[PDB]
Amino acid sequence: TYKFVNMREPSMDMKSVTDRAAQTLLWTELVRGLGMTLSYLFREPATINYPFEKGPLSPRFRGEHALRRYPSGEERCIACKLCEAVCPAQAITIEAEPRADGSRRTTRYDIDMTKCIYCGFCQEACPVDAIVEGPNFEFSTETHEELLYNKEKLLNNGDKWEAEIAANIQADYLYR
Amino acid sequence: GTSVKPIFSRDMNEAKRRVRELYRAWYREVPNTVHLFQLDISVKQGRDKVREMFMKNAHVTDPRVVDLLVIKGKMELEETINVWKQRTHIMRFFHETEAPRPTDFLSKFYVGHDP
Amino acid sequence: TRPTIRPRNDVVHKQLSAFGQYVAEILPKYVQQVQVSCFNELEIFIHPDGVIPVLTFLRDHTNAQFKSLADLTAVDVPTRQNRFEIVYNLLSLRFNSRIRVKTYTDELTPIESSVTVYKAANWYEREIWDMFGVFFANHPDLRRILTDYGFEGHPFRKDFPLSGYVELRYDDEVKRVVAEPVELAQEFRKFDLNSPWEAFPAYRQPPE
Amino acid sequence: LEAIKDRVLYVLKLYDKIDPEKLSVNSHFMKDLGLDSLDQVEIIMAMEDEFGFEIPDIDAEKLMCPQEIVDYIADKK
Amino acid sequence: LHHALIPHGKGGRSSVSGIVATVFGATGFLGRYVVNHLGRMGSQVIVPYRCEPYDTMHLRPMGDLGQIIFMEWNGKDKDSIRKVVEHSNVVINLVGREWETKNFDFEDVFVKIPHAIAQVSKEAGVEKLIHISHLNADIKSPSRYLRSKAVGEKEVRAAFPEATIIKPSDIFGREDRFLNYFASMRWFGGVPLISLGKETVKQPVYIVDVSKGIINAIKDPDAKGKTFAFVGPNRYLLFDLVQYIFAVAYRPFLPYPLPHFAYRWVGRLFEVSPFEPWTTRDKVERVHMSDMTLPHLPGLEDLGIQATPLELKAIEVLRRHRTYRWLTSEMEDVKPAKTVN
Amino acid sequence: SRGEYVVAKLDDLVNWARRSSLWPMTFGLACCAVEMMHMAAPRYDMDRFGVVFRASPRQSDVMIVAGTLTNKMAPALRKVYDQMPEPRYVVSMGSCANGGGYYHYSYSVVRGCDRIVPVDIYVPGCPPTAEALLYGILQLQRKIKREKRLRIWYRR
Amino acid sequence: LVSDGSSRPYRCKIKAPGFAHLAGLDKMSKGHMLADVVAIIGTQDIVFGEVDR
Ligand SMILES: CCCCCCCCCCCCCCCCC[C@@H](O)O[C@H](CO[C@H](O)CCCCCCCCCCCCCCC)COP(=O)(O)OCC[N+](C)(C)C
Ligand SMILES: NC(=O)C1=CN([C@@H]2O[C@H](COP(=O)(O)OP(=O)(O)OC[C@H]3O[C@@H](n4cnc5c(N)ncnc54)[C@H](OP(=O)(O)O)[C@@H]3O)[C@@H](O)[C@H]2O)C=CC1
Ligand SMILES: *P(=O)(O)OCC(C)(C)[C@H](O)C(=O)NCCC(=O)NCCSC(=O)CCCCCCCCCCCCC
Ligand code: SF4
Ligand code: SF4
Ligand code: SF4
Repeated sequence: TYKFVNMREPSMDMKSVTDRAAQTLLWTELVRGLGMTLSYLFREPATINYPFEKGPLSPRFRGEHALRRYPSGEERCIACKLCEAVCPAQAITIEAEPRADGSRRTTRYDIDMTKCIYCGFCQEACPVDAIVEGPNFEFSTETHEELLYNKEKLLNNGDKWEAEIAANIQADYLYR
Repeated sequence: GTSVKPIFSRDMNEAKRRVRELYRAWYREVPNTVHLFQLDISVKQGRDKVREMFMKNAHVTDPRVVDLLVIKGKMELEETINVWKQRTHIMRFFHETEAPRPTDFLSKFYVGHDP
Repeated sequence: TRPTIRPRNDVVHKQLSAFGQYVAEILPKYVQQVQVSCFNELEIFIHPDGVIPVLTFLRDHTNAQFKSLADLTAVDVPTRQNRFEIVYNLLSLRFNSRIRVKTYTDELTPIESSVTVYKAANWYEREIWDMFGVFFANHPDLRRILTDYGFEGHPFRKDFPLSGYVELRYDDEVKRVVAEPVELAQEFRKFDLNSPWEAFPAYRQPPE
Repeated sequence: LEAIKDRVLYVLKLYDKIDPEKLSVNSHFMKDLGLDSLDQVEIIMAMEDEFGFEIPDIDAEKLMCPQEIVDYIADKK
Repeated sequence: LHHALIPHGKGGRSSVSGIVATVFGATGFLGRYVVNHLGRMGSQVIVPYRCEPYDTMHLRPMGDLGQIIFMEWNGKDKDSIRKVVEHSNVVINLVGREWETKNFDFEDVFVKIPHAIAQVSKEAGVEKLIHISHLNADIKSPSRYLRSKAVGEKEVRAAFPEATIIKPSDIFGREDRFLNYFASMRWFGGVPLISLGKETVKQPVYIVDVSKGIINAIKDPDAKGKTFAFVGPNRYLLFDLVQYIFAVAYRPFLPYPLPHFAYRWVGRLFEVSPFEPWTTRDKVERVHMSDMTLPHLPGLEDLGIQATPLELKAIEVLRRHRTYRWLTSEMEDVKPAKTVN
Repeated sequence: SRGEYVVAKLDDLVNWARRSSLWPMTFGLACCAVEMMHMAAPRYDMDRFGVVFRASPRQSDVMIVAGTLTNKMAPALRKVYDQMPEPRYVVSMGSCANGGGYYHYSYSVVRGCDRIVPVDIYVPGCPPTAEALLYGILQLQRKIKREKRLRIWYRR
Repeated sequence: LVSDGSSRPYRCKIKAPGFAHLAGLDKMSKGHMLADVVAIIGTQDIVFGEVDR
């Protein structure tokens, strides 16, 4: 079905003609606009007092990346390069070798945060929940190089935000 | 196909005629390009660059390729006349910020693995 | 029922096949081939010099009122003698249908401009020229539309590198932006993702 | 026509690739002077600069000698 | 060589040139040009600065990621000098003021600081040291600037015997002093000249040529302990040079002779400015002084650079000084000045 | 010292006005510009901080390079940055403006606006939230506070 | 979308509605002024991400 947005015609009776003439001479719709603006003036603003008040977020939020650990302290990543393969922007670089104890562990794990699109495919493709996109988003830097993370920086982020990341994963892991 | 569809100009004589017409159009435009863009080059330098750009395709012996080249040359000229370009592109024609690339075998051997 | 399998539409398939036969009978001079894909999309492969007559017929004929030019693009296949494949997608509002018309051309062969049939062909053919190097004969204003001013090469060709040949930066010595040969801090990493096991028996080709 | 001749010779002598010592009213551009198509085109454009009138391309190709140039200009006044 | 210092690439922005250069006084005219050339080549550049970090902003886009490093330094701090020259195999010295502030004088900027940089660089094991001096550096020169230049050159050679000492004549460019100083005399009515500028001969050198020579001296293996003189291809009288400058700027030229003592007093008046002075007595002395001729010293042709004549790059500097009436006038519109060769 | 005290207080006074009176240029590219609009929206009102958009680059103090910078656009961005008078600051927003973003290996994309203009602040995201950009603006303000121009001049 | 049987699309042409509208902008601005052109652009509702791709 369909409907007409502008197809009406005004009645030409004397009362309607005089009403339209009064609206033309006495700016009735302009006064209506003024009244609406005044109403909004007397309403309460929606502005939050940042940074003392923070906007709402969800456990699924994608923020700064992190590399997690098992509760024993061992790194979760097994150098399977699934995140590197699935990364749309090719922002992940991985190089691995057998560790001193023979574990399959990375020696280089770099993420370029100026190349990443924060799409979250890396945490979807991880079969051990090693790489995650944490909740932090206030990590703006004064220099370009500070946004070229490596394994040490990502492990530091994981250790720094482990509690919140673990809580969010517990809250949202039944939808995954 | 033996009977290739001609863009225009048929044989190479009309293609050469179009080449000369485009060369005249470019030649009469260099003073205006220098004046409007406020280039620091000489008018002689601009004419020499137009001549060089024309001469780098002097080995073409196909009328269709020549017609496409003159079409693209007219496109480039109409970009310059309407000041659609900036001084950036006009100077990009000159490669003013490149180091002189070595061309002798010994220098190429010294600098790197480039053939 | 099969919940995971898209249902077929035999009615639409038959209607499209009948209309393809109709147009092939009407225009034998240009129509080289007619196909109907199994998801009900009609395709017509015509000779390149029949673009104007075929489009005019499909636009003005009472039984084929394809008033709207939905799309116009090209596909580059280097392994063919005529690499470029010009594709026209047309929409018929009166009969609530869509059609596709495909022609072929190479680097040096012009394709007649279809701006006298549809006006959107102006910018669509400008984009085709800018991105593939296909020249359209009677174009009112044929010039680059998307690439940079003075850009060399046609980016969407299969043989044009992903990062191109030049890159831009601001040079303080000359107080202007300059274009210099491309040089990447990290090279794009080429992945070989194809599995060596055949996926679809239905599309197997004769070994020849 | 002597005025036209001296004007044409003055234009020719200003061209860098033209050798004034071997330059003469009968010197051919392609053979005697060893020029090419673009040099002749530039000479024709310079001639248009001096006399201030249009030279068609088909006419421009029939001006391979200074004598031919002055004859063409005289016929065109 | 260390495996990290082996050149790689095609000499682009993202290549490795094997040069780690600490560029003192990089926050300047010649400094910015040299840093730009190094970064374009693809070298590691350390920029010791004492000014506000805001004034070092233009040097950031001059190199790829991690190639430009900014480290705060103090001129009279050997600890800071060692910190900034610890890991660089080339050290370039371009520090110099044309006036004397309360804390730094010509002795400080041209003798003490260059000597400290040379001595600390020798201890740190820096392979190459380029030191910039002035062509007219005379021990008995009337100018304190040039006297300090000569003394500091001797001190630098004593401290670092394997140095390359470069003596540009008069650098002219966009952010220069020379052409701008001569073209900024419009505001003071006419142009005061000592002896009407008839007794002074100068051959200015192009800034890009100076920077290219400095870069080539680094890559030249047999320029270790040498002294180069960088001068332009043409020598002009001061009157002819200023006349050409005003002709290119399309400003009326009204020169007049001013006696030397009166000009010195005028310079004394202008140097009371706490900010950057417009002119000083030393500047007047240098302008009046004729550029020396040093045939024995090598030059740009010896380093592989063809000197760019003034008549080609004068319009880059002097077009800014024109008005809207003559903004679009072409380079060829002004005849070249009368040279003295 | 009296002079050092005077110049320190004067520098604090000057830096306060520039810190609290930021006038970004009305300049947005691609998707990242929508987050600037949501920052200007009532929820995260930028105007309350002293951040007011102005159209002319002459009357602008900050350029927010928000979105992808292409080769065809780089000369215009450089031109407007040059026409913006000093003191001037640059905040790059999003992966495209920071580095290459989703289009790093593209023939028609500049891998970082810092190849063209000196960048003071980098805001990471795709797109960074309005909160993230507001944090970047506050960080830029704090960076302005630490400038000591009169103190550099006095000890020069 | 054109697929050649592999896991990566062979061809992907994107038809954005704003491309044709912006192409037709010139005709809609006949006999109008600068403010009218501003209004016409607004009513065409152009997003240049989809226009350019
Ligand atoms: C006519 C000539 C010009 C007149 C200029 C003088 C008249 C104006 C006097 C100065 C105006 C007020 C300046 C002081 C502003 C105080 C506001 C207060 O909030 O600022 C605090 C302190 O102000 C500054 O930090 C100190 C510098 C400003 C005062 C400078 C010292 C006095 C200078 C001389 C004043 C008199 C001028 C005499 C010479 C003309 C910290 O603010 P800040 O941390 O940022 O904000 C963070 C965001 N928060 C609030 C949510 C947390
Ligand atoms: N320019 C010319 O015409 C000629 C110059 N030269 C010499 O070339 C060199 C470069 O000259 P130029 O670039 O034109 O001059 P500038 O004044 O423009 O540059 C001087 C540089 O040295 C720094 N500097 C000055 N004083 C000090 C100090 N006390 N402590 C630390 N750093 C300091 C400046 O930094 P900041 O911003 O902090 O002051 C700036 O980076 C100088 O040595 C000069 O004598 C030689 C011949 C001709
Ligand atoms: P004579 O006829 O013997 O010689 C004619 C020439 C020299 C052209 C050849 O011998 C010739 O005819 N060759 C045949 C092939 C051919 O047609 N070559 C010419 C190709 S047309 C061409 O290449 C046009 C290029 C476009 C122009 C470039 C524009 C550059 C402008 C720069 C301006 C600088 C800023 C001011
Ligand atoms: S969020 Fe997406 S773009 Fe970013 S690193 Fe993960 S897979 Fe790559
Ligand atoms: S997907 Fe997970 S386990 Fe695999 S390489 Fe990436 S971070 Fe490591
Ligand atoms: S960084 Fe992401 S959101 Fe921002 S312009 Fe690029 S693609 Fe768009």
